[PDB]
Amino acid sequence: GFWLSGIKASADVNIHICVPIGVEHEDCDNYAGTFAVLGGETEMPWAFDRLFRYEISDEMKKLQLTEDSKFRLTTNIIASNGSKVSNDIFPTPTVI
Amino acid sequence: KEDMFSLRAAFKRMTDDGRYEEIAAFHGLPAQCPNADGSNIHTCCLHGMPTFPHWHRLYLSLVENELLARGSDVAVPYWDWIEPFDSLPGLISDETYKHPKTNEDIENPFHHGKISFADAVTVRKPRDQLFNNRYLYEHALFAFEHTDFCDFEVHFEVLHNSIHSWIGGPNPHSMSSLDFAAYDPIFFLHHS
Amino acid sequence: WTMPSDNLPSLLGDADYYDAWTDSVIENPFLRGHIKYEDTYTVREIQPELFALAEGQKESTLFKDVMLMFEQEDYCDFEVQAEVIHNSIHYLIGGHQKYAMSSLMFSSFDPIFYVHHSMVDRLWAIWQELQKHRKLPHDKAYCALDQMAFPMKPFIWESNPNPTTRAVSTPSKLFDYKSLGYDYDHLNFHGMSIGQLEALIQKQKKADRVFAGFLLHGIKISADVHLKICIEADCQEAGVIFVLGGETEMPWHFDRNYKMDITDVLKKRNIPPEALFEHDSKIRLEVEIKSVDGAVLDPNSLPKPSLIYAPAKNSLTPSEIENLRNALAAVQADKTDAGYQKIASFHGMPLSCQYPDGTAFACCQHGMVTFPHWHRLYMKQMEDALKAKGAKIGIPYWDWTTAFHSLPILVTEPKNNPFHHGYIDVADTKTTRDPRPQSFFYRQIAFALEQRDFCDFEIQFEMGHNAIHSWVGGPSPYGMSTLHYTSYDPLFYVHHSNTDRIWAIWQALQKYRGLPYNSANCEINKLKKPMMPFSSEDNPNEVTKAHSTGYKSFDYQQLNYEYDNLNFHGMTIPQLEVHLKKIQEKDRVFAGFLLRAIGQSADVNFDVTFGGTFCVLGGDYEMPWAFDRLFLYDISKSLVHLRLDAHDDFDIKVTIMGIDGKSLPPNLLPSPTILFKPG
Amino acid sequence: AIPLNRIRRNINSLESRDVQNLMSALKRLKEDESDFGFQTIAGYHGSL
Repeated sequence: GFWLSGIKASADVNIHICVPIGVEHEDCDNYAGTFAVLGGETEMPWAFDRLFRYEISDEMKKLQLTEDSKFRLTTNIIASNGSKVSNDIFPTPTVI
Repeated sequence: KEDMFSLRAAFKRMTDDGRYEEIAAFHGLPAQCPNADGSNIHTCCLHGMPTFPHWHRLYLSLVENELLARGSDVAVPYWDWIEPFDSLPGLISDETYKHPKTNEDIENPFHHGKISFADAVTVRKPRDQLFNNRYLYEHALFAFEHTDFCDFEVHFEVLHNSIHSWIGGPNPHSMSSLDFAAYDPIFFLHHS
Repeated sequence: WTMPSDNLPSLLGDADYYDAWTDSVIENPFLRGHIKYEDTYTVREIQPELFALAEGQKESTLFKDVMLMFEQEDYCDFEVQAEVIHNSIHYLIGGHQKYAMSSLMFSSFDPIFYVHHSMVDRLWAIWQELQKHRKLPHDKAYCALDQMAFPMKPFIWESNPNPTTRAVSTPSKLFDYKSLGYDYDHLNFHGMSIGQLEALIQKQKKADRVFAGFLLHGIKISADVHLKICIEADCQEAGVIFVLGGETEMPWHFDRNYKMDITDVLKKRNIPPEALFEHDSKIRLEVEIKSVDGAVLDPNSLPKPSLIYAPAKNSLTPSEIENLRNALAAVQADKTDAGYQKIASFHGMPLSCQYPDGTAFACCQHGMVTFPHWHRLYMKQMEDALKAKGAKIGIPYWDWTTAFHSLPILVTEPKNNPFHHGYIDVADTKTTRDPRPQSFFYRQIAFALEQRDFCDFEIQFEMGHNAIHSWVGGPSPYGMSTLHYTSYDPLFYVHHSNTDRIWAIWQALQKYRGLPYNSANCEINKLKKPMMPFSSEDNPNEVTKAHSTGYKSFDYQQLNYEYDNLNFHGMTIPQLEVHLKKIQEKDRVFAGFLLRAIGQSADVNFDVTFGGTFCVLGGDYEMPWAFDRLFLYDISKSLVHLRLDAHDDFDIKVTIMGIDGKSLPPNLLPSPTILFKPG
Repeated sequence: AIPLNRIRRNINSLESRDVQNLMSALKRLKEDESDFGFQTIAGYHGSL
């Protein structure tokens, strides 16, 4: 689940499955998905009153993972500028 | 090919006259929507709201209307990106097509739109993600799953954003930016 | 309290609240419990140090205390730390007051007591679970069993409100809290699971540490005891410890010393621990005891702390398909052992061996009677090669016998597939394949099964086989049609498993018929000749060399592999013989050719109507070979086609194409005999 | 699958209903003058 709102401009968010390594605390990424957010300067501000959903079921199956199994989900944000890997504009992806 | 060349000449006739630019200004970066008190001027198109489809449902209508009045053989077509493809459709992709009527090769009107108040033209930097993407299909299936309208709309609109991004990646005057995306003909072909 | 807190949580702290249900305002029940016979409410003079006990997350003194408590693997070890840490809070929330938490006698009258104890109980619970995780005793203790056995004094008595506390008065009964019937929210410390907790404990035991040991006892009043360490007889605060007590107390003495680590406290003064053993460098540790009365201070009646140096001591189910590609992917380059190209060469083009003149040979062992062993192995060599690379199941087989509209996936999927093709360092190219157009192979194989002599079987078994190396590859030199580079294409083994499987079925057949199956009487010559490369010294797999021989390799059991089922399609082995037996009724008519080596590989097309067809596998620099026996191909359908009776006499016309586009050169093979079998 | 009322929880996680229940109950308990009452059970510890 993704709580989206008006960024100053348009950008791509990519979705990764972080599987902690046994000993000890570790991370992270396996490519789950990607979706985009459109926008521009001087746009009318907005905030979705609900979560956007992205089905990661099959990628979780391909890692042998489960809803109960231990993992987390991290988005990596890339503006259309090419730059940059932008940081933490939306709340962290919820797991439904 | 006949329907194509009819669409091409209709839109070209529409573009030589200053019309489609004026229509793209409805959506585009020259802001006409100010106020209510503000005063701040905003781009007129609505993109955060659940009334996003409706708005764009109008826009396409408009262009197609004015297109058919220019003598087009057919209404504005939809190109279905849901079906994977190694290359962009012939209509928009190539910079020039052969004109059977004039027996010479002429610029494709659906290739690029000109943005004349900035002395610019639209370009397209196609991200490699765009091609052979089978993801969009399952995405659409989940869009259709939604019973409630607002859920439908949010998933539908994010999915709509996907191509906007992947078609015009890096250039500022492009499909990737909400500001200038309207000036590229592909816009309505996508939105239909 | 291990987590940083700016104030006591409101349930404990808030003075009054407004219930809306009545218009009345009501006092919070959780503060200032009334003491009946002392006619006074309890008090919390809160020492600021509480804050200071937890102002840094995971860097907090209380955190370290609790971690040191969890490190203990003995119940008493854990217990002492636990009770002292409990005392810390007991003191700190109600300090410097009679009728408060710091006073042992009257602390129970203050409701927060219970909340506090909930916490420490939880801590104990957590420890117990840790104990289960460390395989150490949890529901039991090897600590004082003189106390564990007796029932406890206030609860056991007949004058007890509830029967349940009378029931579980015994310490042994109360060891597991679940049997007592309650549970905690969650059992985790900070952001850590028990795996993480024990992991980090193991991390802390990996560092050299310095402890101060305190034997404590009942001093008939509560107190707070400060530790201070002075290198230069100038003293700066080292730590703090708290003890509960009252005028009416039960005289107590601890079994061992409470520990508190000075490691970081020492490291702040940049005093190296090895120098703690040095008498040249002098360090004095002094203790500043303080009563609850205040200061008072008391004369130092508690045994001085001791320094301790602790030295660190078809039918596939995904992902069944899924595992394999990666394995095939894995060996694509070992590439040292072969890694795969060496494993490829043996059937393939790069030269396997030498005549004694040392001339190039292709160490291919087809065309002979020992044909299966070499391959059946060859799968092994290949099969082993996916070794512990998740080579979780054997090379699959596809039963080409069963008629098929198209090729099988694994080797079709264009993208991200290891079975599509191979590469060839020797040619700079991946394989190219060119497929060419009741089931034909069924009829052809079944005959082979019909036979009982091994030799008789092989000729048909080899020829049925190579029919596919002919058709899978076609007209590319780099392909399955050629000897030279076939072995290179992943398709080749998989075809094999099957060929091998067919052989196995036969063995089962024989066995059913009591004929030899793991043996073979023709020809004794040749099974004994050892097989290269499997012979060669340079084969770094011990197994194949062991069975490099002919006669070994018959019992594939010691391989050791299994086929899922040796059943030809839809047939028990016993079922199968019935079938063949059933076929055998009708009299048949066969044609048999003599086939013999030729450098090229070619297909041969029959005629009388079409009678064809069959193919021969061969390449340049192959060992020459000639079959001992004829190769039989039933042509009865042809006669019916012409309505002939094996009586009317006929010309059997043939044709023989080369795999390359040309060119049907003439025999070469001599003349076909034509023979009749009843019936 | 342990009963709902018998789970001991982090004090910060309690919903207001939990709070009100706890408070009402504890007031009733302090007020209680029976052997089940607060005075006696608190008196098991400190006394004497």
